Amino acid sequence: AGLLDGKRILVSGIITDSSIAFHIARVAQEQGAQLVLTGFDRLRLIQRITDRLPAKAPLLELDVQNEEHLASLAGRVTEAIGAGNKLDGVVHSIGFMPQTGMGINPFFDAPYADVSKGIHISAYSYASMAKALLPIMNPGGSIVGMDFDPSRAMPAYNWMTVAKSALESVNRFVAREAGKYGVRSNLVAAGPIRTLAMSAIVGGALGEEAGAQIQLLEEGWDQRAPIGWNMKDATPVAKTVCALLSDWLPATTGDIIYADGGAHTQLL
Amino acid sequence: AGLLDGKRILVSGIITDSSIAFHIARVAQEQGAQLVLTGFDRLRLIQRITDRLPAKAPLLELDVQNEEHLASLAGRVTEAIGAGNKLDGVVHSIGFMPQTGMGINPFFDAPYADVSKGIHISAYSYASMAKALLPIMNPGGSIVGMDFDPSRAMPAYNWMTVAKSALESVNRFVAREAGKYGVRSNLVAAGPIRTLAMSAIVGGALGEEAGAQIQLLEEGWDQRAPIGWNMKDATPVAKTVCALLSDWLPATTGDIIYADGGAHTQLL
Ligand SMILES: NC(=O)c1ccc[n+]([C@@H]2O[C@H](COP(=O)([O-])OP(=O)(O)OC[C@H]3O[C@@H](n4cnc5c(N)ncnc54)[C@H](O)[C@@H]3O)[C@@H](O)[C@H]2O)c1
Ligand SMILES: NC(=O)c1ccc[n+]([C@@H]2O[C@H](COP(=O)([O-])OP(=O)(O)OC[C@H]3O[C@@H](n4cnc5c(N)ncnc54)[C@H](O)[C@@H]3O)[C@@H](O)[C@H]2O)c1
Repeated sequence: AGLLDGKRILVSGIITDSSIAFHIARVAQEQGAQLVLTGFDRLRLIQRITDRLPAKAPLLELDVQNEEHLASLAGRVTEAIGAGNKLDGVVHSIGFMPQTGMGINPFFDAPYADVSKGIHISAYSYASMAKALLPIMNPGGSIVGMDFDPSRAMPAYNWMTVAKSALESVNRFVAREAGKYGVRSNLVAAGPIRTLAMSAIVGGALGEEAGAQIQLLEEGWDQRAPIGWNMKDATPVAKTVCALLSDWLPATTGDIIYADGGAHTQLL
Repeated sequence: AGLLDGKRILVSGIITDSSIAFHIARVAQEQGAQLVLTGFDRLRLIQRITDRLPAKAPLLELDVQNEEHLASLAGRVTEAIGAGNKLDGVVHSIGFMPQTGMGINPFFDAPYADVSKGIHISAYSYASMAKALLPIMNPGGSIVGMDFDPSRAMPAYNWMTVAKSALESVNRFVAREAGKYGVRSNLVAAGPIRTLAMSAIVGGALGEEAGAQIQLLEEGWDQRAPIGWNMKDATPVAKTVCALLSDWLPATTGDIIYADGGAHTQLL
């Protein structure tokens, strides 16, 4: 087969080989997709990493907070997939929040600026990628972003939770605009995954207490999941994003798909 | 009686005599509350207006985006309610979004800056008022903000809907912090009210199309409300905020109370 046979998907947000984008990309490729990657600030590093990928892919630099990068994106993508072709899928796997809006530092103490940097990169950027790529997408195209159920407060993820609730609200508006092009836009809500970043944190980088709390959120997750939750295998999330990028979920947009072991549907 | 007998509530967000804060304030007063008001930029105007209020109240200037105003707030409030006393309620009835993130101008075209100004004043400010006043609140105190169900996209309210979803997420975090002081924090989701601002808009200030859309959202509202919805009487919203400020809803925080005629519970 190739669930994504002959499709053209752009993928963003690869840093290390434990980035969730990294896995989405790998599975996408085993699934016949043909990619184009974007990276942020360590390009040679992302470059080196991305080679272990099952197959080659052009890599474009893109700082989601950069006007030009954005203005030039579609141009650059077409040079690479080559003129005459369009995108079938776009993945927004990116996000960020200053240390101050998140860890240990109390909720009221994060200054708006940091918080705004956060919302800029984490939520607003979904809109900007859309606006930039939509003109080059085929109908039936699919835009997907990564979420973390912000629907109930929790410790430590402070303002980042605020930025995900804002992201979920942007998705519904992006869905309205994308539909005029025949394109879907949805999010995926993942359970906690031991990414590099997370590791450092349960490892005590945002402070001891923050770490202990995450660590506990993490264990509550697998207890509650009727099918369990393994924080060290991003696989089950990759596959979902893949399902969404394909043609099998054709009537769903401005929506959230929970890839979290069923944890959110159980109280305890 | 005096539902709010001998309570001390601070009230913000009065501009004209059609501001929702204006009514909350009036009903609060008929209910025995003793207020302190904050105003923004037209102080003499707010001053003049506030005199028609059923009773006198000190007015303090406060631009929610001003570090000092904020640092000095509690000082100023105590000078006025007078040393030895504390606040029992605080009302956040304020909000704003640049013309560019809202009306007619397409969703993707609002620049982050305007959008950020919006989120600053509209959502983040709930956190900052909290942080500023909590140290002076009595236990059993109640903080309340005004919401507009952002839970499903709609036309024209573009980024302002995004800012309300972010507000609802902040409320849950403010609720976590307030509880350590014995204080509740909730929001109120109102139906559309013919405030000055709104008028101008259904009147075609944000463009014709924006106006026509609101106008229709407005009429869908009363059809759906099993008990109807009158956009020209803010009364039923005042009363609710009042219920929340009192002691009759003592076990509810980080929550949303719908004061919207029951519209949100019906499909059509
Ligand atoms: N790890 C989790 O437990 C978890 C759970 C659910 C959802 N998510 C989301 O998955 C997404 C990917 O996170 P990850 O956990 O794989 O982390 P990750 O740290 O590997 O990747 C996040 C990406 O954001 C990029 N970034 C920061 N600023 C940027 C900018 N200006 N322009 C472009 N890229 C920028 C980084 O290069 C990085 O590739 C995030 O949105 C995260 O919120 C993660
Ligand atoms: N009118 C509606 O149909 C409707 C519906 C539901 C919820 N709400 C909310 O009710 C709240 C009050 O709105 P209103 O409709 O009564 O409008 P209004 O325009 O009379 O008042 C909003 C207030 O925001 C203040 N403002 C702007 N920037 C400020 C700043 N930097 N510092 C302090 N104040 C600032 C203004 O002075 C004004 O008093 C808003 O949050 C609005 O979103 C309104």
